[PDB]
Amino acid sequence: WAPGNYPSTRRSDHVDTYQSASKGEVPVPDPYQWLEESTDEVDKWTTAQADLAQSYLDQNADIQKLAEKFRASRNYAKFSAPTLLDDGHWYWFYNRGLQSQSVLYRSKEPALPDFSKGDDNVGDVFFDPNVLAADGSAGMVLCKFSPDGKFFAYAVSHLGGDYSTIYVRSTSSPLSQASVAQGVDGRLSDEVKWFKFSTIIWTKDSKGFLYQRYPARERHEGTRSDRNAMMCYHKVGTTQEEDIIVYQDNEHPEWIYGADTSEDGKYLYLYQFKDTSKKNLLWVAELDEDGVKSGIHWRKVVNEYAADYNIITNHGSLVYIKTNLNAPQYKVITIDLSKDEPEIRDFIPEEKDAKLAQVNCANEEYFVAIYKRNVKDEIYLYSKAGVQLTRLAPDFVGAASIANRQKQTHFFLTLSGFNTPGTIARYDFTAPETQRFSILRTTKVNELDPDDFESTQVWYESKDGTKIPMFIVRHKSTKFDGTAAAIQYGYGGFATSADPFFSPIILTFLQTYGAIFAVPSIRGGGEFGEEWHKGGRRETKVNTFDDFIAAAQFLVKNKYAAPGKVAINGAANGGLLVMGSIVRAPEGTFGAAVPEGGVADLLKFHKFTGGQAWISEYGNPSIPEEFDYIYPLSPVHNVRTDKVMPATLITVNIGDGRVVPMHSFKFIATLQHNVPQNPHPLLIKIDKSWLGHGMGKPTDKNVKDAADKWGFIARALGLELK
Amino acid sequence: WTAEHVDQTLASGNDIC
Repeated sequence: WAPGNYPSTRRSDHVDTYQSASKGEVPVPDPYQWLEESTDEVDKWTTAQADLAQSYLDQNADIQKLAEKFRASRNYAKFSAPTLLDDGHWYWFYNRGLQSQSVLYRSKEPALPDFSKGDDNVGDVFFDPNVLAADGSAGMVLCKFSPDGKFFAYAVSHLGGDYSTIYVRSTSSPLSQASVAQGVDGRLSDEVKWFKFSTIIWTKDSKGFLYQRYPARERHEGTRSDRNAMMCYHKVGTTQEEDIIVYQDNEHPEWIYGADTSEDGKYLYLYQFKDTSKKNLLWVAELDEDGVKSGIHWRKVVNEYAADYNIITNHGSLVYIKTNLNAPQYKVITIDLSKDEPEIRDFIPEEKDAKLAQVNCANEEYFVAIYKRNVKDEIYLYSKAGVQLTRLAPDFVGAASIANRQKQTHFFLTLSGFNTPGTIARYDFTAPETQRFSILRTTKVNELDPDDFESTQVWYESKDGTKIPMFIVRHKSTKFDGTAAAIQYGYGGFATSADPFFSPIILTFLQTYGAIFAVPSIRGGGEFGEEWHKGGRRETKVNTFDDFIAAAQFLVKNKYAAPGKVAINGAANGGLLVMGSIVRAPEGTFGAAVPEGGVADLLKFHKFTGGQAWISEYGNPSIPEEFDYIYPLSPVHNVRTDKVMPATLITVNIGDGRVVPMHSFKFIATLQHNVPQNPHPLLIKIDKSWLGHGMGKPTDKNVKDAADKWGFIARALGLELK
Repeated sequence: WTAEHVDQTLASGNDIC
């Protein structure tokens, strides 16, 4: 491979004209507009690019060595927290190690298993999603048992599809390799099509469930777009023709919907969302003992877009809600619906400097809360009177989630972090006062010893003076003496927190090469609440990029990493982050760049699939004042001819409907046009398996792709196997 | 945040009933 040998890429004469508040009419050539399309010319181009990328990777014998190490690092048994259904049995997911989809197991006995005996010794298969299609073309993307434990609803996607289909089966009818060989599927004839972008919410009478669906579309009808969502109700044992439309809004075709049902059967809740801002409406209906019927009466409790409201529970007409209303770090309020003018009060007040991330009601009257303080989760138990009783797992450092059912006398915590593979803790209210908290299961990994790795948090300063924390992970033999390479990962938007997580592949890379992993908590994320998001959003989105570039500069200046040896990686918004960072940062700031499925055409993102929802994140290119801050940031529109680019390996999936791949296609074509003689390769990989909505790749392909990515980075930074 | 890069089995039973 050598510079200047990129595929022949036609440049059209297409020009789009935008309105700028400061400059008036702005003509913007789009010579690669044709890469938005699906044609034989595009297929020739993608094939040529993918062949070039693979030819380059074929030169690197270390990639196969990394595949071997990475596959081994993933080859350990994995499991979820178990859930106790109303049949008395416990159900949990189990992966033997390298299965592409984990398998839902049910306890042999109606008692909590001793999991030290082994999953197959204490449980039998209930639902194996790998058998949904013999060829692996179908995946289970979401599931939900009914409250009575009698039924299991499950959403299935297929390769090539843009929606999921919900099926229902009795909990007494397993789906396994044995059951398929021995008889018919076992499911009911119910087939609930066109499901997308909501949860499955059973009514507490177990008669049916709420789900969001879209209009049916014939193959050649319409465009690839999801509009005119409907919140619907499906009664078990019926066809979809009988489903009830609970809510839709023809006046606002872009809005989407969610629902919840109170444990006591009294209330149905409707949430409405207009964009990706964390603002929502909240309406409340009273259900009578007959449950959901047509013609529901909504009380419009929250009827303007101003804040995030999510129901926790209710006691009678007193509804407990997690909200950021006048509280950017979140809090719990009560809204008392027995009043005509609801009374609103703080139950758990906002903490100025810790985000309230999750609250669940447990054992009927208690509350379990997770606070994210300095991007590290803390777990607390609260009484019915709102008294903080105790901190649970006080020495845990990482990310935590709660799993429970309110009526039950236990809850679980799932705990993980950079060196914590996955611990499931149990709190049992029936146990003696000092014996209530225990460890149910700890994930045991393969080859790696998590104790060999350390994570710390350091603080650096961005351009504008803001102090930003950053996690640094290392194998403990690695010194911060200005010699290590660094992989710096980010997302940087949508109030998504860049939380600790366990990755055996990353740890294997760190140990193999003596490298460090860096995760800066840049603005645009949610780590410090709404104000942190607002600090990198719309007109302040540039701050996200400044924060990410400053992190890389800090790693080198302060001797965590060697000059030229910071590589960057991110996906979706994180791919935008990577692509904009390499355009904007001083030459030589980065040694390698891997944007995955990234946004890059910030002038047209709102014209494809669900991109209009991101106007709350990026601004609206059609508004002149907003064009003026978008255009200078858009990576496709800011490539220069005079800056050396780091080695770059862009990766996309051809079927991606979240971020259409034209973003990356235009970006790579623009790079290759502007700096064809760049000294470092500028390459793109294009996976041509068209994943259905919500579907993942097979494990073997994920391992192969990880080896290509991390091997590319290692070679670009000059790292050798030692 | 980590959909493709991290196995999600650990959290997959957090909200199934």
